[PDB]
Amino acid sequence: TIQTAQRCDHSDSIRILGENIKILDRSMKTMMETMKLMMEKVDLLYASTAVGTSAPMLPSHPAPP
Amino acid sequence: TIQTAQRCDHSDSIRILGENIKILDRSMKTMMETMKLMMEKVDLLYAST
Amino acid sequence: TIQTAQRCDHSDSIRILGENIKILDRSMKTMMETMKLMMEKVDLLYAST
Amino acid sequence: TIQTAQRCDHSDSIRILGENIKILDRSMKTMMETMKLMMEKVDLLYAST
Amino acid sequence: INRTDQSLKNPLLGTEVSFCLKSSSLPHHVRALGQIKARNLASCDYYLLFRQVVLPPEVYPIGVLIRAAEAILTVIVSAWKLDHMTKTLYSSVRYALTNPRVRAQLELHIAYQRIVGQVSYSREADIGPKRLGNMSLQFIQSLVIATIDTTSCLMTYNHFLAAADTAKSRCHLLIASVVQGALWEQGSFLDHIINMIDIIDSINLPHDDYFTIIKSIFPYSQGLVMGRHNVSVSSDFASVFAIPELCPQLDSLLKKLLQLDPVLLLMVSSVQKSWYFPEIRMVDGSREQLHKMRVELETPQALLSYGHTLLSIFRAEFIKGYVSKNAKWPPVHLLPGCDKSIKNARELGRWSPAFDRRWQLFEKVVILRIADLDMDPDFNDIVSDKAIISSRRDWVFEYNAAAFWKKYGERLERPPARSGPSRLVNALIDGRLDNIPALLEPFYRGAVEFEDRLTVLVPKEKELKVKGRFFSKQTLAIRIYQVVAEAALKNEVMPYLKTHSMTMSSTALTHLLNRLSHTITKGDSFVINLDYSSWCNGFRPELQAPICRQLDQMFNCGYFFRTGCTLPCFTTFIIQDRFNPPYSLSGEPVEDGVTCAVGTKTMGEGMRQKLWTILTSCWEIIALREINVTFNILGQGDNQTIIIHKSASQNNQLLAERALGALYKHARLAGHNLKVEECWVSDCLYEYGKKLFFRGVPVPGCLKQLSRVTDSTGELFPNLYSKLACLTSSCLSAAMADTSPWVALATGVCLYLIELYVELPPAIIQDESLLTTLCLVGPSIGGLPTPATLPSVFFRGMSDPLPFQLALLQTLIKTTGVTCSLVNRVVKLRIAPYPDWLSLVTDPTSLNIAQVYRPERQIRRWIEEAIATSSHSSRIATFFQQPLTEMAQLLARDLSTMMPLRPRDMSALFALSNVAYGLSIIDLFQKSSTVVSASQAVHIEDVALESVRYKESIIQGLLDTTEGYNMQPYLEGCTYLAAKQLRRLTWGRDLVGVTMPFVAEQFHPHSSVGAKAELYLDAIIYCPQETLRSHHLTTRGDQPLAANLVKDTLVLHQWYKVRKVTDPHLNTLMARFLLEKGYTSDQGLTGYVNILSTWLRFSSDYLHSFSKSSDDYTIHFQHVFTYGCLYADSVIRSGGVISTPYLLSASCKTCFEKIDSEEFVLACEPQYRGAEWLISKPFDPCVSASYCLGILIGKSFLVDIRASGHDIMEQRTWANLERFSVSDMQKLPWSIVIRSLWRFLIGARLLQFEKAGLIRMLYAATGPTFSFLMKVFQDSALLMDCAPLDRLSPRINFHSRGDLVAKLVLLPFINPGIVEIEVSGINSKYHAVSEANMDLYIAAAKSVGVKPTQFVEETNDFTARGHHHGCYSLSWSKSRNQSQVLKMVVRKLKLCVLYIYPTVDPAVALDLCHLPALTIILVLGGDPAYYERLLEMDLCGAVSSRVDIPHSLAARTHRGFAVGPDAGPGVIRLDRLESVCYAHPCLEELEFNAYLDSELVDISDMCCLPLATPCKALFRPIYRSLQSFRLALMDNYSFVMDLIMIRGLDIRPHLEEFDELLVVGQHILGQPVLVEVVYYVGVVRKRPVLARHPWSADLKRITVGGRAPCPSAARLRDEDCQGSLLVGLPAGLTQLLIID
Ligand SMILES: [Zn+2]
Ligand SMILES: [Zn+2]
Repeated sequence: TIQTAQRCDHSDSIRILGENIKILDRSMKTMMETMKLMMEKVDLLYASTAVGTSAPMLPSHPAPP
Repeated sequence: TIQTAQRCDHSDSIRILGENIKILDRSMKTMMETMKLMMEKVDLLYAST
Repeated sequence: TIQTAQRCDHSDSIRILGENIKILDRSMKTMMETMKLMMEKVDLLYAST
Repeated sequence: TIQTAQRCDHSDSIRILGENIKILDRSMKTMMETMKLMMEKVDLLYAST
Repeated sequence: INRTDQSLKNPLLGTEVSFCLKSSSLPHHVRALGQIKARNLASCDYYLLFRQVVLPPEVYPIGVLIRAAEAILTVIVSAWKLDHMTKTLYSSVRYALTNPRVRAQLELHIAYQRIVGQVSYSREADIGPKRLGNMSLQFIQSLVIATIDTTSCLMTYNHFLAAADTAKSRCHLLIASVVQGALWEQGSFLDHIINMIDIIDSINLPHDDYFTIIKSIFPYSQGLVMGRHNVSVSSDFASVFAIPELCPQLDSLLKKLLQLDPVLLLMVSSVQKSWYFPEIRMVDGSREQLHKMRVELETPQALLSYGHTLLSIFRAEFIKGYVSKNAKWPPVHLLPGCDKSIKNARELGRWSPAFDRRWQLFEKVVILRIADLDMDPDFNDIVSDKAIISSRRDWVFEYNAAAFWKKYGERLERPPARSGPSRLVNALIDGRLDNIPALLEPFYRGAVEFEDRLTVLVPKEKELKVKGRFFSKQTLAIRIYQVVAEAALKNEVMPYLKTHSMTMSSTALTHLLNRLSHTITKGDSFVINLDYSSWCNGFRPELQAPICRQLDQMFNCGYFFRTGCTLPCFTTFIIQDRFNPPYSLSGEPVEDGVTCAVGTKTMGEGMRQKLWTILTSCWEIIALREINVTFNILGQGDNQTIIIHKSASQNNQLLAERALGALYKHARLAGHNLKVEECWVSDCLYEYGKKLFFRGVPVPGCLKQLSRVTDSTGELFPNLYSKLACLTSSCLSAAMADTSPWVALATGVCLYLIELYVELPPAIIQDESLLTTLCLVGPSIGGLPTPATLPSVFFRGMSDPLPFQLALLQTLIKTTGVTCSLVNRVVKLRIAPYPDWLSLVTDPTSLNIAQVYRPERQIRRWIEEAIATSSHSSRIATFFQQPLTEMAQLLARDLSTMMPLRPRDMSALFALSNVAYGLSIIDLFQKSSTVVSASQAVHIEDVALESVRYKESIIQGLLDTTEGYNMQPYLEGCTYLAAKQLRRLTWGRDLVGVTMPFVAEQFHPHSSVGAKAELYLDAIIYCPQETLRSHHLTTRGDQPLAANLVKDTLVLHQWYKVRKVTDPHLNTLMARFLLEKGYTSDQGLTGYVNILSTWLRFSSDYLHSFSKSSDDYTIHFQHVFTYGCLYADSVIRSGGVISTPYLLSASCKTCFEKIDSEEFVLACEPQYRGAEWLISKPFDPCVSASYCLGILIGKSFLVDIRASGHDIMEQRTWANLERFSVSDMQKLPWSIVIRSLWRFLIGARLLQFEKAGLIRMLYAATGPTFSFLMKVFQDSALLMDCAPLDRLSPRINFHSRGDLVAKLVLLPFINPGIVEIEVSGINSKYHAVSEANMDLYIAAAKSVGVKPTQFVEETNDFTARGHHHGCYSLSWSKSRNQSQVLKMVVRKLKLCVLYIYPTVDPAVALDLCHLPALTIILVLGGDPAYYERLLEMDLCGAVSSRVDIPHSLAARTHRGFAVGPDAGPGVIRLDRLESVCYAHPCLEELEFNAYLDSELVDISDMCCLPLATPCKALFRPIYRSLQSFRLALMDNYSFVMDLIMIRGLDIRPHLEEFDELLVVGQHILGQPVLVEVVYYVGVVRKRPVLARHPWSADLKRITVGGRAPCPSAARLRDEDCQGSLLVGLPAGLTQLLIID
């Protein structure tokens, strides 16, 4: 009875899971920024080559929620 | 006994991790969609080659 | 006792957590086969210049 | 009472997703190596124009 | 119709004329081409014709105008009671209208205006050959054909408008200049103006060079001024321009003006829009504009890198702002590699200074979501004055089909039907704006549809740039995007940025400016003016991409902002120049590089006006900080004023040079080539807010503002009323901003009379009396707007225009030869049949008259049918066509049921109403641009006929002689009562709440030369600190100078619950109001007179009648003080000098009405159901007030201690602690406030630094501090009734009331013995009382009760038969014997009245005052300084009770017995005896002999009178009881011991005070009193040390000299008392007392 509880407790494991999820979130943010840099470069290049022609303004973001 | 059960339940942590994984999935959809446009931005460049 | 005992149920949550993990991994594999698309496209671009 | 505790027992399931976290984490890492490489590829492309 | 303009409002364009001259096929062009003579000067040279127009002298009989202006000005001034000024004004205008040149200019202006009025808005096509002197103007549709002899000048109508506008501006300028010269230290500068006009008119250079000269005239004058009065930093700005090489005469004239007076030169040269305007060179201007838009000064990669740097600095500044505001870092993410310092700063939450110099560290920090973007703009700004187009399918509309056919050879295929709903309003009505976020989604996604990718470039009108200053008119979607982005940036970002916050805030900015105005003269804090000539055509996408991406991440509006930085790359730009259309290929314009451009780098002028400011501040800050110089930035956009403070390291010259170099370098990197031809460094001249300060004093704008003719007849068809209203608004604005009220008023009267002369027929014009009455009638009682009857001109705040109107009419009737019958037949009063409560709620002060002259607009009529047509219904278009007017009328009538009818509160209630918001929205939708122009354009015959209809109607109305309501009874007696009666009659319910009287009627000025006592019974006294003269008028003196509806409803709820009322109906109405919004649960004076005010001291001594009772009267102090200062200004400017103090006495008794402190009891249950469709989105106060006052004062002191000497001249307490009365404060039991302050201070427990600062400044007194404390603490009642003080009174020793208050308020840190006793009282809920509702508690405590009484404590008196008790007042003072001798002499002479001159010692006068059964008459000569000093010194009511103020202020020489003169009849004289030859029973040594009119007064038999409760002037704190002296001595000893522990505190001043008590104790003990004693003070082993012998090298030696035995100590020198003193005293204190 008494010993059957702590075995059912996994506070450390859940904390590790949460910390790993936070690491995932951090790396996701880093990817967001790197992708934003890529988008900046490509968008600016496309816009520069666009002036003087009728090239369509291709969307650069999926959609509002 | 009851106090032991309280430590055995981590709904609050479950809530935050569920929300975190959800927002991760949303970020993933955004990743895929944003990348999907680059092909349209580069394919014409290959044609220009 | 029974009212609070039922609240301890988390099987339904575990189901959606598993499905979330599966779909997230599927998105990961999709992005892998996506990036692999332009991998060679930009790798052979070394000879392009 | 014991059966109720067994019903709440999901450590094994947790263990499963725990390993997936590494497969998540490890997977996550590779992304950088396939994005940083293209990040600098674009950077040295934008400069040369 | 045609020629639908009466003022110049479009840029001149010669394209149409050139096209016509090329054999155009248009019939009217053919007609015009057949009339030009042989020599046809090009339209570019239109000014060359209109400069040669000369009318025969004296063509218009304007003599009646001169007489009328004279009479009107005389009446106005007399009504103001400044009669002595009349002459000046009464002459100046005459002179202005008699000078041949000015008269000729005025006649030319009249002829021009008549010509304009005979042609504009004409049904006819071509008007016959109108004559304008020697011209032969011949209009043809929108083309004019000027003709001076054998010289035609075929031009466009806009050219003629420009010429007429030039003539009007010149007339305004001449009249204003003459009037100003009259009222001006060095007057009559009209000659220079005329010479300048002739010189400029003599220029003969080509068009471009002429306009270059005209444009450069003003900057060149600035350069000349700077190059002559730059003390520190050299300037060469004047050398850039080429005026000296092109117009030598103009250069010489400017040099002469500079020699005379720089301010005069700056004023005269500021008139830019008074010389004929240029004809923009479209062919060479549009191409240059387009090329400049898409030029690249920097490679895009370098631009992107510098953009990243700008992003870094922006992040740093935003983080600093956010943490300074919310005391925590915003949600941020640190990329890998972030510096540990940033990590720690975020973890704790703070802003380490090192960041500001190390912004580069922030490149690794990204700000996460901080807010959200509100995709829902309010209609108020969405439809502001900015023309737009429906969509891309509209460009064909803005061109001429015939010209397009001629240019290419094919039709325009213009859609016959209107392809777009005209301007913003029509498109809005069509229902497009129903769903905003759905409309902005393409921006969010980043692909704006092709329909919204067109922008039209429109040249800017009324400018001197030959090549144009194109601005942008953009499609609807882009306009909405710009509005939303600008709102978001202005709300959720800009306030955080430090640089812009100090300019957004009204108060903060002012402080800064004041500081600068007080520093540039001193030789430090110079100024750099930067002028980015290519600001708008600058920014490229690369520079904006980083900050734009960061912003998009902030608001989580994906790519919403970023789209703006690349949109111009996909946009199509065309030039709005009819008769020059771009070619079309497939329904879209083609690119030619001259008229059309497919895609450019920059969005255009105005677009993203805010983000650009953010970036500009960013790179300027980067430029400056890298050289480490303190600075401030004030940016108006194109131009930036950078204040650079002095640095001891280098002189100002080197600092300025380095700053300029850095700014150039760091603005080049941002692709903004900053040519050094418009940026200059100065320390004497600087511009901000379009005001040009010279040496910190604003340069008068009279010449500029009065010469700046506005649009006139705006948003309506032409009519006399609109023109008069615009003129009146211009005059009021000129007076309010920066101008002499007299100059503005006189110029306004002259211009108003001229305008009437233009329109009205000779029947009315040639009638002097009728013209005068018509000009004085005013709009209030119903009449054409006028600049005369505007009390708001002289005064700043809210004004009641009715009583002033009646006062003016009374004065007119009484002075001029005009009878009441004429006023009746001119006013034509007619009470409305029924109350129109809507008008009252909209305008509380108005009457129920029928405003016959007011123009009835019909804009609602056009839009009412517009919504009906096409049945479009999704928005305001449909759910605002409900009977809103009827619902508003119902609500107003419902509000009318208030028993004590209060129109002010009525309007307040009818402000938090959904119906009120709807009415306001309708009004803005009507009275705005982009609607009248659109509505007028679609339907214009209506206005064409309406103009003539209105003109005929008004002429007929003015001509008829039938009288209206007999206004006789309201043109006599007090104007206040008359106004009340008139309001009651016209309304029928006796309005109470708005009748504040006419100050001039209320108060009559007078000079103290011969003022009688009665005049001083109720008066406000002004004292000039020296003789006043015109010089003082400029040199400063020394003396001190949406969602809101719900919160407003809640605030009003709290306010009305505080006032102790129970109105179920009002609660029901408020609940109904809140139901819709969804909450269904629960001194200062005016600008003109400040400088003169600084040399004057105000007061309030009429308390004898109107300030003793707590009841508040109708008086308005701001207005009264402004009026008095205006009187002084008038006396000065009329050639007089103000030497003696002068008063404003109370004249009209009935104009002082006790304010009705009543509450409204609204009777009928409200019937305003609601407007569900509107608004889509959702214990006694004394204790609380006392605790709030305590904490407020505590924090005020806490902020004052921080401020340095340079930051204390500002009187702005922490939060406006000053706007309080005196009685209100006296209501609160002061004990409570004192306990609260003590508790706050002890709880605060500040360390040594703050404690030392408090000690020093409180023993001193500066700023919103002990200064205002003493201000509040004149009344001695509070002191003796202040429970803390009475217990403390026997515990401390003082020397003046300025020291007792300091000891009382510093008790917490000096005497814990009693403060820790009173600290017992406490209540947690009282602590929670927030200060945001501070005023609520004061209002709740407004009528608590009655303030305490003053009592009259006695002084040691004497009698012939008395008992010598040995007590004597002023024992410590040297004048002790003198004061006692005077008292004995007075009692011996049995005087009932005594005169005291200011020469007598203040202490002696006070002691004489405390005598009973004696009347004191100070010979103050109108200066209450001496009496104020006596009141401050005393601590009882004797002075206030026994000093006759009305007689004292009215007495210049004594009448009877007096003291202070050395000789004279009845003068009391004291002759000091060389040797004391008599031992008076009361005075041991008689040191003086008393004489009266050369006769000695015997006082030998005099003896002491039985003493009783004595005043504090006897210094009871140290009483006969040595134990009291022991208490005081021990307390001071402990306080000094505590002070010694304060590091860095100058303890010497306290040590002298302590040594005084030590001397007293030594005298008591019998020890010798050493003249000098050396004390050694220091902290040894963490303990205080005060010893006369140096036993530690660290003790600071302090020497105290001048020690003398206090005679007051003689009484305490009892033999048995010596032992009791030393019993129990501290050992150190005993050692100090005992001299070795
Ligand atoms: Zn009166
Ligand atoms: Zn007293």
